[PDB]
Amino acid sequence: MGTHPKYLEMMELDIGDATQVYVAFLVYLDLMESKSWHEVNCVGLPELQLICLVGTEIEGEGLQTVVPTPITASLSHNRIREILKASRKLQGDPDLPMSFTLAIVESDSTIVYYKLTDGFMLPDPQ
Amino acid sequence: MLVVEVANGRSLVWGAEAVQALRERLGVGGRTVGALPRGPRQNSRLGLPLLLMPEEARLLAEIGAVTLVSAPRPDSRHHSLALTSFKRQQEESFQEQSALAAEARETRRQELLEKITEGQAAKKQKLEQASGASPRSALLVQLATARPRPVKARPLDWRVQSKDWPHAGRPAHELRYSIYRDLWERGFFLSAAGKFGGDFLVYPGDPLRFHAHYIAQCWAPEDTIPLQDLVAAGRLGTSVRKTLLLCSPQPDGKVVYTSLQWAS
Amino acid sequence: VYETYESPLPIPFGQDHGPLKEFKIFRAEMINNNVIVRNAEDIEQLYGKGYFGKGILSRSRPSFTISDPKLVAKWKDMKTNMPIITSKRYQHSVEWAAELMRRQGQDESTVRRILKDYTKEYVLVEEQRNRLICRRNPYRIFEYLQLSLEEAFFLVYALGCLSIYYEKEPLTIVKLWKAFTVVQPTFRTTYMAYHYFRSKGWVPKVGLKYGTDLLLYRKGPPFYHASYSVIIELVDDHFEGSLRRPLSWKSLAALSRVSVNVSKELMLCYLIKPSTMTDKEMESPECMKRIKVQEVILSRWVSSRERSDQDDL
Amino acid sequence: PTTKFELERETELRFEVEASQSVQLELLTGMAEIFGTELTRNKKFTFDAGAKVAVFTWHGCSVQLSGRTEVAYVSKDTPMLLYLNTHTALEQMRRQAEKEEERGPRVMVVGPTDVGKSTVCRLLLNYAVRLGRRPTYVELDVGQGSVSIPGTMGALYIERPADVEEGFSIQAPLVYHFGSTTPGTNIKLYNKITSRLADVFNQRCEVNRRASVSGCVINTCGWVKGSGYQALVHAASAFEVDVVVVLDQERLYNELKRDLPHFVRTVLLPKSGGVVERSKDFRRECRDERIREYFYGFRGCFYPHAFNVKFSDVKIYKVLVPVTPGRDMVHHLLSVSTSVAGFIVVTSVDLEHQVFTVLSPAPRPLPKNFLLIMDIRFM
Amino acid sequence: AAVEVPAGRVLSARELFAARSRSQKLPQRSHGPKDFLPDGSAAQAERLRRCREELWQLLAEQRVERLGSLVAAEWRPEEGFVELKSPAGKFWQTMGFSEQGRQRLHPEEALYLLECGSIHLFHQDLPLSIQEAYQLLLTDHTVTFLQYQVFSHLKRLGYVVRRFQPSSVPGQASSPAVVLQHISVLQTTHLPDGGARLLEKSGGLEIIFDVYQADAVATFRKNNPGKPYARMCISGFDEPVPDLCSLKRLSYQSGDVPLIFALVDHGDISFYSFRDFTLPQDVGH
RNA sequence: AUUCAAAGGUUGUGGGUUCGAAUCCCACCAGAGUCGG
RNA sequence: GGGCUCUGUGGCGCAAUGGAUAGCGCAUUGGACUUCUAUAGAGCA
Ligand SMILES: [Mg+2]
Ligand SMILES: [Mg+2]
Ligand SMILES: [Mg+2]
Ligand SMILES: [Mg+2]
Ligand SMILES: [Mg+2]
Ligand SMILES: [Mg+2]
Repeated sequence: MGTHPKYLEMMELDIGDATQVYVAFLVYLDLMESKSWHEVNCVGLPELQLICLVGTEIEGEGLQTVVPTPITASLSHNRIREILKASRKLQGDPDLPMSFTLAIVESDSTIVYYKLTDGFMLPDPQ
Repeated sequence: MLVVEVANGRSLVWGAEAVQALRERLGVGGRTVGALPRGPRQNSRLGLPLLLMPEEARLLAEIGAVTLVSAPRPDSRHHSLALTSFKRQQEESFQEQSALAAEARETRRQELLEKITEGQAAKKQKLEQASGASPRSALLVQLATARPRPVKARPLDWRVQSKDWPHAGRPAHELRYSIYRDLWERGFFLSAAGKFGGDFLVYPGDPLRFHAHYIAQCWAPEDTIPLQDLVAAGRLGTSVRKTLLLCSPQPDGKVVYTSLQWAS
Repeated sequence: VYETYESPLPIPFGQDHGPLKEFKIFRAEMINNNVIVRNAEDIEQLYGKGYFGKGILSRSRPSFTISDPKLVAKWKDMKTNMPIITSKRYQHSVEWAAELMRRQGQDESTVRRILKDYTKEYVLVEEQRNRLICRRNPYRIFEYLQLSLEEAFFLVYALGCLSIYYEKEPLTIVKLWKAFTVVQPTFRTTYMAYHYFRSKGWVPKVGLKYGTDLLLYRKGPPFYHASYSVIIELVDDHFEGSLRRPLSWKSLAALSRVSVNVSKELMLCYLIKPSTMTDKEMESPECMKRIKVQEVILSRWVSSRERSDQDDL
Repeated sequence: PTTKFELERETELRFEVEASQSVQLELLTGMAEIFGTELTRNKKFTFDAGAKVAVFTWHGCSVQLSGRTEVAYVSKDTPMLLYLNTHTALEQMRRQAEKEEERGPRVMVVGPTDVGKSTVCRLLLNYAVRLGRRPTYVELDVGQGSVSIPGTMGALYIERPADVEEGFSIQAPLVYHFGSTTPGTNIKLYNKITSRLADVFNQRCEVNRRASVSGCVINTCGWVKGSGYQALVHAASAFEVDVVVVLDQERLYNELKRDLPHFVRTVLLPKSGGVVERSKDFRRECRDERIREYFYGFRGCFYPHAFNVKFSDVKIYKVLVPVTPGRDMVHHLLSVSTSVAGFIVVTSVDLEHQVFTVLSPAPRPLPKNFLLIMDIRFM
Repeated sequence: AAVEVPAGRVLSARELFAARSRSQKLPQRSHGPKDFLPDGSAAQAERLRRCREELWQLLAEQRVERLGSLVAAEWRPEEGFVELKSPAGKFWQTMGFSEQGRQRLHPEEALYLLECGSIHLFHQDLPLSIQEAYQLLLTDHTVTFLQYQVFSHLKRLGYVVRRFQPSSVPGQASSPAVVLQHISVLQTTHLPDGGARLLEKSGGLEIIFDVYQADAVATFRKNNPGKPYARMCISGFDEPVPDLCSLKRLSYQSGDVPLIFALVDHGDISFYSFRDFTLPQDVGH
């Protein structure tokens, strides 16, 4: 599958990692086939060296941002804020509060999805 | 104005009006750690004293609502008048309980006197029919919760490290005080979260009637957060219906917040 | 690559023992720090036996049908085989097939005609009425079993049934040790715990969803559910040593709470290594033969429930 | 009682012996065949209880019978020529084996209980050695094994046709261990046994082109349900399968040409009328009788040794763990492993002496301390 | 300067009698299910009002006892104990020690008995309140505040808490040969295996109490108590978790009695228990 | 992520004072400590 | 073995009283969880 168009297009983006690109490919495969998203693309942020997927869960709703991270890495709240600002710069619309989705991927391609927002979110009143 | 007693670096409140003022005016709730005078064989409800965190006591000293003193020590020159006063008070409070005791006893007798007379007459008439057929430990004393004599204490300085305030300068205290003060200014109620794997619990109102909404974790803006820790904390927050907050004070004075929630 | 009576040889490919029944060495390829097997025999043998690895698309096993589950009841009235796909998914495969078409130099007006002849090893698309017609294969999507690092090493080192290829040249458990240690800087402790556990008959799987290091199944995911949730640590035989992740009393309280909610036990594992050991003696796998293991179980003593440990019906 | 039978051409004389009886027959006039062996002029030969004699005649004959017979009569219901047809067809294979530097055909007589496995095996072996051939005989039916005691696997080098009553003379007869009456108790044994003896005669036929050309004859179990057919295909594709002949249950034909390679010629046949019912008691006492004709010999010509064997002399492995000596070892068997040298039977136990007394076909010492004990008992 | 702290509420006779005729049932903490969203007009407000006016009544309650149910005690700070001036009561079956002909109590037992209301503490011919007792008895020389918190928490459930005197004591090789778990080249240790040479680091955590269950209260022999139910280390919640060397040291000190860790988090008690474990090789199917 | 309700009795045994005893008095069992032998 | 002191209340730890209605907690059994994880299981502002 290594010749998949998206794998080589991810290679194209001059990021500088083998971990990040394969993990991004894994999350793309998890989204576009299992979870049935529509029109998922891959943008590179060289300010942070981050290969980040920008997609649409179902056609008609706004864009979402997904940063595929492995478990070996670790973040600081300053880098979290950096990625919040990057995401807002990326999808563009300054109305809704900044937010992205962190996809922690294991070694055997096991993915966990968490959502980071900027501010106070209530537990489950939606 | 209120006064909190700081001994060895821990802050206690011993009055019942100071706790009411604290909670009903300043949004500070504390934690009752004592025993109950009526429930002393149970761990469900506890009474005075009320224990304050160091951050709550520092915030209350700064906004000017309390006065942190150092716990006084007996003067030893005010002892003889103390002794004679205690002796007089004990004697008079003892010999004045006898009067209302006697009155209350006559009252508890005249209320059911008819029953006494009926039973006595039944007793002695059955005795007749058979004849034809044959102080201390009662004196009450009070065990005070808070010292009953006015003393003089010396005000404590919380912006200088000392013996009974070892907190000034420590980094964890500065961090947690930054976040506590920011959250408290926003109108929230706050408590400690050890059993929930966090630093604070954040309520939209008095915790007597509301469930908490957030578990807050104080972080330095450059410390690295281990991912596994984030996953465990998000799972625990999902299990108890609480968002996971991430708080960090920025050099420019303002604190930044970030919510974490499980998605799919 | 030995610790077994069958083929205790590091990387001889010239198999010769004599008195044996039938051993068939498995195959795997290392693509950018991930071991994958691309053969159906290999996949089915590794997963029906011991439950090794995870399917790269599905959740539990490599059983991702590229068919659609909702429309299985659509036309089960007919007699056909597995492939039945809605139109737009094959249209998207045609999108990233015209990707390949333009990337190989063929212009658009000939690409359209060539694939129109290919829209006349192959598939069956579906479509008032909705019918179906046979199509040609848009894109290869064959399954791959993705093996963890510790898993693949336990397979090559401790059993010998697996051979890893890195640019078509097989590896050895000297440089395999080196490579796995240099890509995942904490491969040694995790493989030592994995080896210790799977040698007692248990089945170790990754515990990412709970925040721990491993989960132990009695006989496998489909038969039983996990009982223990393990965290791994390394120390010296004078108990000197750094930590993988430092444990507060908030990490342990949270881990214990979320393990009680899911009916599991929080085991802390320690690996004690001698002080006379050197960072080049521990650069060989056989250092394993001189390191000790110690488990502890962390629990939550409830004050009010243990004041009479005689009362039970 | 003297009875005269006239067996004209293409006819089967069906007769078998009553219990504890004696039967005496002699080819007075003409020629006759016994399961493939042409009986000699006027030879008075004897028949014992339970023995089956379905003698077909090539040229017809005049036969004398003095004695009692359970069943004894003439029958024109005879498929035996179809027998020959198979042979005659495979007779091609015979010389065609050494035509193009190929090796001979090997043939299966497959089918359930009551089919005549050993009958076709009889005739095929005898006719093989009749046309100058020298066939390999592999018998696997551990229920009524005759290559050895039942509960073992065996192989025969057929030097000349079998005699009238007793049969092919055992000279270096291949024996290997199974231990139990039925392969339903352990299949792995039958598996590696099949492979073992198959490659064994691989080596023998490549170093003795004799049987390579002359092909081989096999006897397999009469199992048709469970792993019987799976082991049947295992054996066939291991035994260089050339031709397989099904015995009068065409269910075997269907699944047999459904699970063999295309190269395999599957030929079905209805069994002869001479296949008689033999229930539990039959093979019961015929198994104990095979033990008897191992250890005491036909007509009592074997005189075995009855005395002690040391526990400090021998170690046994039980099919994998050696069994601690316990009094469960009485009247079991013991196999001397080299292949196998021979077999012995236990009679009594000595605890504080630590020796158990055995009966032996050869004297002391036993050529190996390698022994494998039985699962079935005989005393 | 010097601020003058006001102090104390003195119950009058008429209120001492009223506090004698007190009930026993605790008020309910929340009156039904707590809420989730503070947006409201008058139900939430009145519910909070009632839930508060009940709290300010509970905390404004003083202890009132009889002068005969009260043992008279004295606080010797130089020798460092409490001396009873009268024969003790039912607490003397599990608490105290008799030396030189007199009955004596450790400072934490004395403070807990003052809180329950069984004794009457004096110091220099003057009785001590609970604030003064908290300040005098809870130094670093006698007993700390967290240790007293754990002590009283346990003692209010029924346990026997004594001081710990150190002088107290399958896979795809489709080979039909399975024994082959010989792969085990990783030896298992235990917790007390090598704790007698680790005690050289006699610093850090320490055992503080022995704990006997509540079934042992009716037939407790202070002179010959037996083997305890647990031993207790008392730490704080913000403190470092104990290492493996400290765990081995404490598990060798304790013996074969289990060892529990009590953590106090700004007034909230929690108990954990490390225990050495031996995974059962048995998994045979 | 907690919150509410119900059920549960030889007041060691016997006697006495009393209109009325878990309550006050005596005796007798069972237990703990101390003095000591 | 003798003297002196103290104790005995619901399965367990305990209240109560001039002497005038034997109830609190833990454990147990049931409900609601605006609860969660999934017929369960777990519930520590
Ligand atoms: Mg609760
Ligand atoms: Mg009485
Ligand atoms: Mg009582
Ligand atoms: Mg009772
Ligand atoms: Mg009781
Ligand atoms: Mg009453």
